[PDB]
Amino acid sequence: MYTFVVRDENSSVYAEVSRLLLATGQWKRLRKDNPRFNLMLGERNRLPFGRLGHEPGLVQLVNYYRGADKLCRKASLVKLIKTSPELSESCTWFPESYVIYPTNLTDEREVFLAAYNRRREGREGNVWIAKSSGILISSEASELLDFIDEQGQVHVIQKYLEKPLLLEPGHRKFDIRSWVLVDHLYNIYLYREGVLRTSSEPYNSANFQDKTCHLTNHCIQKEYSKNYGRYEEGNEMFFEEFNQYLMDALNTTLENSILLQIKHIIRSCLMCIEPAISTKHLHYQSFQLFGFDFMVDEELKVWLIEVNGAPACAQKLYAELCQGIVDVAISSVFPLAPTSIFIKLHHHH
Amino acid sequence: MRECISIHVGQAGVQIGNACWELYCLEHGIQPDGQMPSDKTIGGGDDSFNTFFSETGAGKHVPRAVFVDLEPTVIDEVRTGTYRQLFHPEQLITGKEDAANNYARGHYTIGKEIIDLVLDRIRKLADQCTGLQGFLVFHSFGGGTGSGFTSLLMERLSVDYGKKSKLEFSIYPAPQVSTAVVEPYNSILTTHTTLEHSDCAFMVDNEAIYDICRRNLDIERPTYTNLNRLISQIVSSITASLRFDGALNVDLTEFQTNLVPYPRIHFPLATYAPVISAEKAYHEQLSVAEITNACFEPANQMVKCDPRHGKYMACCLLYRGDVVPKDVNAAIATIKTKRSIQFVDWCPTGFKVGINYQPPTVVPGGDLAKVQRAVCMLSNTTAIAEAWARLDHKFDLMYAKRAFVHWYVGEGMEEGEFSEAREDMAALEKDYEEVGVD
Amino acid sequence: MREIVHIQAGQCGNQIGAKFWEVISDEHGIDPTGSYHGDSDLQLERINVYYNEATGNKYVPRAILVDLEPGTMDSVRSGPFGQIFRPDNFVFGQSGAGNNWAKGHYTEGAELVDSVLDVVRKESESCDCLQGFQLTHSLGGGTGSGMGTLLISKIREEYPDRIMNTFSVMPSPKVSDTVVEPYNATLSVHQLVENTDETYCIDNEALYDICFRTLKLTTPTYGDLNHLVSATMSGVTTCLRFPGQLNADLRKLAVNMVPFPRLHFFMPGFAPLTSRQQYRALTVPELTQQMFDSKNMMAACDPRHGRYLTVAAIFRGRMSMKEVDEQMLNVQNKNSSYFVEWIPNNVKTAVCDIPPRGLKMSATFIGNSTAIQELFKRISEQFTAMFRRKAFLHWYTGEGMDEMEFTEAESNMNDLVSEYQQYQD
Amino acid sequence: MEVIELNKCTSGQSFEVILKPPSDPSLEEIQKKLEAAEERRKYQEAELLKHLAE
Ligand SMILES: Nc1nc2c(ncn2[C@@H]2O[C@H](COP(=O)(O)OP(=O)(O)OP(=O)(O)O)[C@@H](O)[C@H]2O)c(=O)[nH]1
Ligand SMILES: Nc1ncnc2c1ncn2[C@@H]1O[C@H](COP(=O)(O)OP(=O)(O)CP(=O)(O)O)[C@@H](O)[C@H]1O
Ligand SMILES: Nc1nc2c(ncn2[C@@H]2O[C@H](COP(=O)(O)OP(=O)(O)O)[C@@H](O)[C@H]2O)c(=O)[nH]1
Ligand SMILES: CS(=O)(=O)N1CCN(Cc2ccco2)CC1
Ligand SMILES: [Ca+2]
Ligand SMILES: [Ca+2]
Ligand SMILES: [Ca+2]
Ligand SMILES: [Mg+2]
Ligand SMILES: [Mg+2]
Ligand SMILES: [Mg+2]
Repeated sequence: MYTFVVRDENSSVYAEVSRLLLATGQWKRLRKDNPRFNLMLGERNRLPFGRLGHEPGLVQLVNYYRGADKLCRKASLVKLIKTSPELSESCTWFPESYVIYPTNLTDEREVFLAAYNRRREGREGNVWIAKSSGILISSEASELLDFIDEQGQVHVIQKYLEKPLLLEPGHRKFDIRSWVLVDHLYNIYLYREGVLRTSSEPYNSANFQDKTCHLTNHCIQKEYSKNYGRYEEGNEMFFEEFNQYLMDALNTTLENSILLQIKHIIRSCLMCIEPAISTKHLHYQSFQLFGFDFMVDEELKVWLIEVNGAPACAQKLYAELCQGIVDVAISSVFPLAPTSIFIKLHHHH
Repeated sequence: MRECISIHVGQAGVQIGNACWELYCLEHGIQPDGQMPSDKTIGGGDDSFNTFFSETGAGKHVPRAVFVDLEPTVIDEVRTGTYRQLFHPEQLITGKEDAANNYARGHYTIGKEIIDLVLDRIRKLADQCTGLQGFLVFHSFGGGTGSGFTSLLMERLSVDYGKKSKLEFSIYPAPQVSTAVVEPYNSILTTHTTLEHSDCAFMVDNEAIYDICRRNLDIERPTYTNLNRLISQIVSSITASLRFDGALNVDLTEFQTNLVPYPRIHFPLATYAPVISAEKAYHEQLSVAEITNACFEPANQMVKCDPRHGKYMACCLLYRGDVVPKDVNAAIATIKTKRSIQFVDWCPTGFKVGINYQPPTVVPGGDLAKVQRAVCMLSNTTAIAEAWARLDHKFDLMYAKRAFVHWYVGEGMEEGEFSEAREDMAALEKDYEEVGVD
Repeated sequence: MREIVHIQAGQCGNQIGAKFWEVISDEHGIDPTGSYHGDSDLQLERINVYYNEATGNKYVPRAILVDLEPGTMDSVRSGPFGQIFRPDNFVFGQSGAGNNWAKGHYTEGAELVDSVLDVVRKESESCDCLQGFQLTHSLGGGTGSGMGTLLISKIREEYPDRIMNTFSVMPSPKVSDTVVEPYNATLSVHQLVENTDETYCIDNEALYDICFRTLKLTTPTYGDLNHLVSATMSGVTTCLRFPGQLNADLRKLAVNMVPFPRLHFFMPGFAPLTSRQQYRALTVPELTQQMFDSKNMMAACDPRHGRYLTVAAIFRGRMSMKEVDEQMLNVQNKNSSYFVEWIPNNVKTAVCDIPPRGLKMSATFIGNSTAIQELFKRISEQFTAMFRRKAFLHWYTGEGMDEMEFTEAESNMNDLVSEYQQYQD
Repeated sequence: MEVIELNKCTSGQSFEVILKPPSDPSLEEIQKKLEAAEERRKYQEAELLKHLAE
């Protein structure tokens, strides 16, 4: 009989994972403060990694890689790409970004303005975006820096994709969410199912004020947009439909024009930090589900927007994925008495 | 030459001490009777081995040690063991009844009635020293004498020997070989009252030694003998610089300077490699790089914890055997490119290297196999504070219900000394976090 | 040299004490005359914990025999190892106690207690370093119950910093001598709560059920009940009588088992327990599954009705110490909802190389469980069913007692039950 | 990668490599504490005896 504890009640993912575990009859949940556990569904912030792997007889497993925040933080991600030779500052799949500390607190204010005055001088598109861990889109550098000083937390300004790939009909923006699971062996598995969180408003490049056609967030489209649910159900187009579209319209497949780059980007990021977060020779073991967000330009080039370390899942895919998390992440470490739903990304450990 | 007095307190301290002086003698060519053939100066001399061994006119090399236990059954083994002839009886101090795993009993009730006797015996060793450096104190955290009496001793030593240094070898409680439920209480109590009196302390977690013994030596259920012969190999590596010719860590003062830039943060992490089973058919000898790289694997750290997710304040490599500086730097360069080594901004990113050409001595019939070269890394990581976190957690669980507190109050200790000690650890954990995280 | 002084009082005390001394005398190689004839140095390593060494290499148990009538002790003197006890340690009267707690504690007993302490003091003065005492007695009778607690109160006065340990036979209506046993048990339990550091609660119904159901004895007897108590007493004391690390000391066992002063009442257990398919070897997994089985416990309480504050397990024999750790961890990890989460690692395991007589290996269980409150409720309930009608009180008031005292003992134990209740949640 | 302070002797050598530069209670007070706790033990035992006297 395997045992587990739950330290994140707000997790829709591992809530269903806990539902499936008990459904097997071979798992038993414990109070969130019981140290004798096989598996910890730990909290988001301040997970006590230092108390793991010190229970004699109990092999202990947790669903969070200690140190992955370096990859799942706006300012941390940028700092990781500009400093890691494996990614290099010349990384071609990550928008030109800079870390900007508000003036009420290193900081890349001057480095950002240099590349700005260059673009503004070369007649080139000089639209940028500012965000943090409240977003502002503007073409003038004065409005971006003034917006961060009004706050009190670190911000990041990166190039805004002026030429996104729009779905027809609708002339609308979108972003692709791919779920990636890394197990204790550090095998990289890509869930065969993705989701396109699409905008129901025609993309308008001459007005970055109305952030309804530029931001594809599932909450902003369902709160500030007026065409929500028009084309696809809940502004969520799955890989089956999006693939058929790329064929009829563009005469290519989601595999060739987009997925190859997505799998290349997922490999480069995770293989990069492997020496820092791997639990190969650790007294405890780690796995973690990641949520990658990508953009696509009219040239069918993929760009990395951010990585989410505690992502939620599309309503239509909670069963398949959660059952998959148990097969490859939990049963592979605590077996029970296909056609895998994942795409292994082999690499040189 | 400046002498070093070693003090062994409680069962753990005594047994570990007994296993180190066995190794010291084997290393310096001293026999069980105290004779030393290679020592060509009879009855004196200021050699490097003299920092740990005094000499008699008859040629006996006597350890500059004192063994103190509130119960005689453990020190009685020393009096009749292989090395019974090394010590004279004044060095072996024993009481009648122990502290019963009660910090307050060792510190107050029983400690008060024997502290003046220990000091007197230590004074006799001091009077033999022309230039005393300090003391090395071996004790356990969880034991009642090892915790309660050691803190009382450390207080008086700071009073009677002000300008002297004191280093600790401390055994961290591990349930797999622990015989007490209240060891978290004792560990935190003794850290609170000792913190301002210890200049540098090496914490060995029994959990780490225990699993090294099961993994590397294929011992299914390790005994204290197994645990101690391994601990004395590491301790020998840390104390070698004091007992042999050299220019690094030559005296006790240099440990604080090289390893402790801030007083409260004086708990360096120790890693050791290679540990090979003597029962093995025959092992392929590891290289300088291979054993250096092994210093960054948690599996051979004296306390399990992830230095990758901390920050270094000082790193020190101690090699024994066939090692030349060129090979060491060749390995460091390689490891810097493949490992996560993050120092603090106010420290140099470097390593102080010491090499001793004599390879590790192995006790005949022991568990370890003879190797051509071995290294012991002393690094001051913020990651070692994970051990504080683990310990403080268990404290909070029991103290929140006042469990077992009545045993301590019954010995004269006030309940507020618990919260007073726990608040100190709260400050210790915060210090590590201020230094390690961004 | 950590000496323990033994005291057995009353009919039950002396009959169980005698068998105890009969069982461990065999383990340490001592014959009925006190001559050692063992084959292992481990038998003598800690022999002086319970035995004194006289002239001629004779070993005399450090035990004092007490009672208010001569009958039971006359038998011990005639029993198998009766000749091995020190003649001067037989202290007895002639009146008896009539199963009356007040007679053993206030009238008949007071007349004889001073001469018992004269013997205890004489045994203590000869100890290099006395740990504490252990008393064997029943709580339902008059001497072991009334005078027994009286002795403890006076021992704690003359040795206030020594450990007081008792094996207490709790009364049960199913295995009863008289109807006043709940009266005598309630009065003693208050003295024990106040003046002992460890008390092994042995319920006579548990002993009965184990002989009838498990051992398959068609008609149990006190003699059969005392066999179990002997084996259990031998087991719970293995830590003291042989070389070891855990609970090898009276005070150390208290420090590890008693998180709160008043909650020092233990449930003992023993394994194996087999009827006569007796030669079958017992595997470590089996040995552990039984030791934790309620049917192998002798407090007649259900552990799954409370929670374990602490536990002390002792495995005897030549076995896989690695396989023991595995099974002990499997028990705690497969049923971790019956251990308190605010005492980490509250289960300690000890090993002994010497097995009990006639067994390749065995395990003894010592549990500090909040479930023991079920025992104190049985006694309390039976007490109130009589005291509410003041039934049988005249036996006691005739010895100078007032009803107020009964009302206090009743309140004192209901408090004890409430104390156990706040820690079960 | 710089080597500094190389010291060589017959039984070994030691050096330093820099990859990168940076960016009590008196005797009186102890005796009182030892006697303070002893005073709280005497008190606790007197109450025990006082109790046993009643
Ligand atoms: N590594 C190692 N640990 C030991 C050894 N002996 C005891 N310990 C540990 O020390 C802790 C108990 O403290 P002890 O040193 O035995 O107790 P003490 O200092 O003698 O004080 P008392 O309570 O009076 O016995 C337990 O966690 C043991 O695991 C030993 O020889 N080697
Ligand atoms: N450089 C850029 N170019 C184009 N669009 C961008 C962009 N940066 C952000 N966006 C838009 O912002 C949205 C994502 O914002 P972001 O992910 O930074 O905030 P967030 O992290 O709170 C949402 P999530 O739930 O995916 O984490 C996407 O829909 C994308 O269209
Ligand atoms: N297990 C066991 N219990 C006994 C024995 N003799 C008496 N008892 C129990 O002890 C209680 C009677 O006390 P008893 O010892 O006879 O009175 P005392 O001689 O005045 O102390 C009753 O509850 C009996 O069940 C015995 O030999 N074995
Ligand atoms: C011989 S008897 O008089 O029939 N008998 C009556 C019950 N009593 C108590 C008892 C029952 C089982 C064991 O002990 C023992 C003596
Ligand atoms: Ca000399
Ligand atoms: Ca000082
Ligand atoms: Ca009379
Ligand atoms: Mg986000
Ligand atoms: Mg001890
Ligand atoms: Mg009777």
